[PDB]
Formats: sequence, structure tokens, C-alpha cells
Amino acid sequence: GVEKVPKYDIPTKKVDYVFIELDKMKPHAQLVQKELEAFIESVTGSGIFWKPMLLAKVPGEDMYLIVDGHHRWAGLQKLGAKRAPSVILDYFSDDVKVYTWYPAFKGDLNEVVERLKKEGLEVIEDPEAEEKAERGEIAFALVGEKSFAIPGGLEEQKKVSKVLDEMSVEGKIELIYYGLKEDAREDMAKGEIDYVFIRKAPTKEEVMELVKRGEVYSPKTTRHVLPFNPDKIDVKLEELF
Ligand SMILES: Nc1ncnc2c1ncn2[C@@H]1O[C@H](COP(=O)(O)O)[C@@H](O)[C@H]1O
Ligand SMILES: [Mg+2]
Repeated sequence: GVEKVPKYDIPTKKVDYVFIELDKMKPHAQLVQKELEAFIESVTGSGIFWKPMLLAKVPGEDMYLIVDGHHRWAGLQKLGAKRAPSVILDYFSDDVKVYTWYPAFKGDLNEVVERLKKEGLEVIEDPEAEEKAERGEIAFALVGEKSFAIPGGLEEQKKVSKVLDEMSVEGKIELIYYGLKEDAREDMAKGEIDYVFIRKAPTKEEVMELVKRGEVYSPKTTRHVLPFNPDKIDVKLEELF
């Protein structure tokens, strides 16, 4: 997939799954095309669905927030499947923590910036872009050798994400999402990526608030972390219809 594997593997737990209908699931985020395609090819090719979705009950509604699993959800619906193996979490428990994923690329800075500016974004050279972005003052900081501020909020975050999605589909960049910006910096020094986009993470209150209004975030906005990762499950794709 598009995400960088964590440098430390947290403990696994054999939590088991329950089938939940895909049309009872509510997205809070947009999709990355390469992440969707990779899941569809993996599950159809292998015949096995091995990672349960993470869900939480939406307050006041007979629906579940997709905590983690937007591409599995979209991909399965696209394939015509009806349900997915799921884990129902207590969203406001202190055992659900939320951070973010940082978009990153190996590719030409100048072509990326040009495409961002063509979409109407401002990309302003700014040595304090990173800390502005961590404070939530700008949409993203574009940081590597150079440092740029991208002003705005959610709409600009969507615009940025869309440019990267398109450039990724066109083969002009390799698009990778990092859980930790320090991992991105380490890979920069190895030459494995050139630039990373820094953003402040949402809070759990903001996520549910946003979903209750029927809105979505830009892709990979939340990185939810539990005290464990569920163990691999062994569900046939045919069992999801
Ligand atoms: N055959 C498969 N069954 C279940 N999950 C998969 C499969 N192949 C890839 N994935 C995962 O599907 C997820 C795609 O993104 P998302 O569903 O949005 O979390 C990633 O966590 C991948 O690790
Ligand atoms: Mg995921």
C-alpha cells in the first residue's frame, strides 16, 4: 500500500471480527487511488481478506464511523461485496489515540509546486512553515531541502491531496504516507523521498463532529492507534458477499 510500515511493531492481539454491512459504514476521509487499486488487486488476487476494519458507533445514528478502512470499504463496495470483517471500538476511550499521516513524495519539487499553483494553491517559501503547520495555522508545510508554507485549511488540504493523487496516478511521483515525520526525515537522508507535507493532526472530537455534518477530510487525515494491532484474520473474499 501507500503507507510506510512503522519502524516499531506494537503488540498483536487476536481480537477476532464481526461482519458489519458496508452500507452501515460512514467514511470520514477521501481516497488515494493507488491505495484503492492495490487493495482491490490484493484481495481479488489472493482471495483472502486478512485485516479487519476498525469501526465505532456514531452517536445518535444506526451507522458506524470508519475509524480505519476507507479503501477496504470503497474497494469491497466496488467489487459488489456486502459486508466486511470488523472490530467495533469505543471511540472516546483513552485506548483510541489519534495522530495523522504525512503525504510524501520522491519526485521533482518544481513539477509538484507548479501543479499545486495551477490548482489555485499558494506555495510560499517560509522557514517557519513546519511549526506553523504543527500549530494548525496553515494547510500544510512542504518541507525537505527547502521549506514552503501552503496557507489555508481543509479545502486547501483536499486540493493538495488531489494534486498528489493525480501526479501519483500519472507516474510522475511515488506517493508515500508516513506516520512519523522523523521517519520521513530519515528516509530523506537516504534519498528514499525528497519532500514531506506536515499537518497538525485532528482530535477525536473534531472527527466525529465532522462526520455528523456529513463532511469528509482529505485522505489519511487520521492515524488511529490502539494498544495493539489486530492479528491477521483468514476470511475468504467470497464470504463477504
Ligand atoms: N487482501 C487484503 N485483505 C485485507 N486488507 C488488505 C489486503 N491487502 C491489503 N490490505 C490492507 O488494506 C488497507 C487499505 O487501506 P484502508 O482500507 O483505507 O485502511 C491497508 O491497511 C492494507 O494493509
Ligand atoms: Mg488504513
